[PDB]
Amino acid sequence: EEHANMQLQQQAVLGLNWMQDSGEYKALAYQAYNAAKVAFDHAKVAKGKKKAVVADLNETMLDNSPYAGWQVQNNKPFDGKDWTRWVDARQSRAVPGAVEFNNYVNSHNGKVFYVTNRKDSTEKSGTIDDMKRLGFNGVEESAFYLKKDKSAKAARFAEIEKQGYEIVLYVGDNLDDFGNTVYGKLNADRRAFVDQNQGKFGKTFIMLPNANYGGWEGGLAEGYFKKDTQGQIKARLDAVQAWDGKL
Amino acid sequence: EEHANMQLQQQAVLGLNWMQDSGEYKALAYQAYNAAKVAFDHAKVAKGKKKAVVADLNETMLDNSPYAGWQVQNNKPFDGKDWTRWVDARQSRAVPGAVEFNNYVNSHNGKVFYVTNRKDSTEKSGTIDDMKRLGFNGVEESAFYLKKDKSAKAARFAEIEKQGYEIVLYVGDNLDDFGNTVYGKLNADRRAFVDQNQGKFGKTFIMLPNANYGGWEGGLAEGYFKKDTQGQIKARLDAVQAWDGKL
Ligand SMILES: NC(=O)c1ccc[n+]([C@@H]2O[C@H](COP(=O)(O)O)[C@@H](O)[C@H]2O)c1
Ligand SMILES: NC(=O)c1ccc[n+]([C@@H]2O[C@H](COP(=O)(O)O)[C@@H](O)[C@H]2O)c1
Ligand SMILES: [Mg+2]
Ligand SMILES: [Mg+2]
Repeated sequence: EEHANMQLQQQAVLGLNWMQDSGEYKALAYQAYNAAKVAFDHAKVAKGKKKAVVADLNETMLDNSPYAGWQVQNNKPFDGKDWTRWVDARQSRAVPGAVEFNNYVNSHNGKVFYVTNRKDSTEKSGTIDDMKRLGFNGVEESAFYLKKDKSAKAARFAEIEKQGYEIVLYVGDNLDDFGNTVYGKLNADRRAFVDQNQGKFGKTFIMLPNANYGGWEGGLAEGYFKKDTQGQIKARLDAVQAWDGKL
Repeated sequence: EEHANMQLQQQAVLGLNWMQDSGEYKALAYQAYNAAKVAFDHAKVAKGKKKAVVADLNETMLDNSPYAGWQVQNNKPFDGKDWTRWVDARQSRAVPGAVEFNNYVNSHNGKVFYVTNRKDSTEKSGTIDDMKRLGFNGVEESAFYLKKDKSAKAARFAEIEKQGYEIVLYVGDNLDDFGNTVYGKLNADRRAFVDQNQGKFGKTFIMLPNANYGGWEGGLAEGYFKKDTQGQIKARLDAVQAWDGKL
């Protein structure tokens, strides 16, 4: 139903306005990357290891907000086929502070590896072209660990370690950018993971804000991503914690 | 129109789900307060000054998300009269990491002052009661600078300085928690302020995420807060930056 598709995407509007328009969002991005630089400079690795930083791409280093804007304007639920066209459009922007941090790491005895669920086979060329244009250094193909068979990222982190790197910090907008332990899990388990790692945030796990999509959306309900549009609307509304209006 | 009121509040849903349910939101809160502790510990003040931290309350130290949930469920645009009832309901929660940071500052030769637009005359008793219950130390009345005549906060910061304090850092979810220079201004000017202070974020200006309301909402359009519901809906939608769907 077109009506349900409209309601689902209207529910994204305020979060999108905040990400696209607010100074507050930019300030959070700068805060994250300022903290990331401090952590990188402090990091020491085991003898014989090279220093790596793992960075997510979408909503961490690359800004895809115009795709979300297109969803709102056209009442379109997320579809990977539309996403591939967006990537091919080569209109990605950079998250504030990301290019400077990336280039600083790469010029100060580290290497940033991009562990991202952009698709290796169909989305790599647009990604590399956009990153070059946006000013990122170190965007040769071997820096990239784009999605092949698995969306969970831990196996790619392990590949990087096998190449003689010690990962000193991770940057992401999704908890699944830090490992697999809450991949596919509901939000209660995801909050618990965060509580169990409270001291790492702003140190070895660097967070960027994303109020539009991610593992937290799936985390709203069992089987969320397999529900129809009406079901997803209901899942979102049922997750709302509301004051009853009484004293 | 009830239909417009419904659409306006539906636009808050995803941002609210993210703030209420996600582990990612909690991680951002911990990141902010972890960075805040580092900044506080590093801070030095002028001879003869006492160390102060200025903290915002709403969506910085206190979590009012159930009020937003009530808005969604009842199709209610923001109204200060409903807000006062919410405050009186004494159901505020604490933002993750806030109580620990607050109490650490207060036990380590600093003082947190609460500079907040909760209303001094009608909202103070619920605020103090909730903060005591939530575990905050230092919530005697003299720690509070609640709103009296002006929503802009700089004059209250100056009052604190006049009492012999040097403010070593500010914590907030709204850029207006850092001074008056973009108070009442549109988002372009607010983003410019952030760019002009890029290095301060995560150091002396500590940001918490708020994808639900604030100065950035008013910043969407000239005279936004005086528009009717239809006008606010249009302002939000007109602010959206959308991909045109082409390559
Ligand atoms: N609304 C959504 O669910 C939504 C929006 C944008 C991208 N995506 C997908 O999530 C992936 C995230 O990639 P990263 O791992 O680089 O953040 C994208 O490549 C895309 O496949 C999903
Ligand atoms: N949707 C809205 O505009 C909205 C929501 C919650 C609180 N408020 C107001 O904004 C103020 C913010 O207070 P702080 O300065 O402690 O963040 C509240 O006390 C209230 O007056 C506005
Ligand atoms: Mg991402
Ligand atoms: Mg606030």
